[PDB]
Amino acid sequence: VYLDRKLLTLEDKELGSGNFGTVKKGYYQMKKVVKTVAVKILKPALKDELLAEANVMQQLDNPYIVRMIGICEAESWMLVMEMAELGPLNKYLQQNRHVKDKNIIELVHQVSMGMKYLEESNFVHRDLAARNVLLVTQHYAKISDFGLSKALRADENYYKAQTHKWPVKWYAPECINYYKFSSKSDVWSFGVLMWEAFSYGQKPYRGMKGSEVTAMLEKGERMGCPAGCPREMYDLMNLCWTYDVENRPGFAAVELRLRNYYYDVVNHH
Ligand SMILES: Cn1ccc2c(-c3nc4c(-n5cc(N[C@@H]6CCOC[C@@H]6N)cn5)ccnc4[nH]3)cccc21
Repeated sequence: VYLDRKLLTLEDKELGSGNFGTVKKGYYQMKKVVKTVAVKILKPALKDELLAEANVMQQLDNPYIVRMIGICEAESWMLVMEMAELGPLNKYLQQNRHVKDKNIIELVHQVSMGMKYLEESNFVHRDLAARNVLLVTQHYAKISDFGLSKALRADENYYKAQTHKWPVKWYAPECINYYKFSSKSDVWSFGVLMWEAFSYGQKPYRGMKGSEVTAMLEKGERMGCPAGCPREMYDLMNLCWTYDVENRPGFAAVELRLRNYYYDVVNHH
């Protein structure tokens, strides 16, 4: 869990940043090999958030979730993860506009497999967006960014937030109206992630305020079908955006629909 600072080498340049601080590339020296790593470096509330994020990630073991190597307390608090070299999914698709439809289905199906595992494990992600999916290769995606994640109580199917910055354009109506977060609210966010991927990393609800997004959803309106997106995939996005939590599908149903459609496209090609 606790790593040795003497075995960690950090690069000067930063990969990216957030409200927590920066993300940098590094190397962790093992006995016979060296591990390339991605490190979150903090800029009392942020320290507690990083320790809680590390506590969630250490409990997870799935091919489609980023692996945490450990934590280190040096000049600042650090969260060390296994490196996914190609970076965030939204940026990759903005820079590689020729990625084929079959390849987009493959990647979003991998995200649904990671989420099916998280649902089975009774954890809620609470920040599922394309910026938080990292690419190992052009054909292998992993979920990261567990800073808002929660382990559900044994007697409850949801997490209740006490006081509302939130990524509002990815949040379900019950999150906004009742501050209730469940695996089904993560399904709503997964629908927005699908729209971002098929739109090659474009931002959802372009040019709209948070209050204007609420009014749109209340009228029963939803974002349109991205250019070149198959009807079957747009139908699935719309099912993820079921207003009533009770009638919205869970990740077992979403993953099965994606798996069957992916195989249909593979065997047709
Ligand atoms: C531009 N850029 C931004 C990141 C990145 C990387 C890269 N980040 C990695 C990473 N994590 C990055 C975050 N949080 C950041 C916050 C800023 O927005 C993007 C992410 N959501 C959490 N885990 C885990 C494992 N491997 C990673 N590899 C590689 C190459 C380029 C990169």
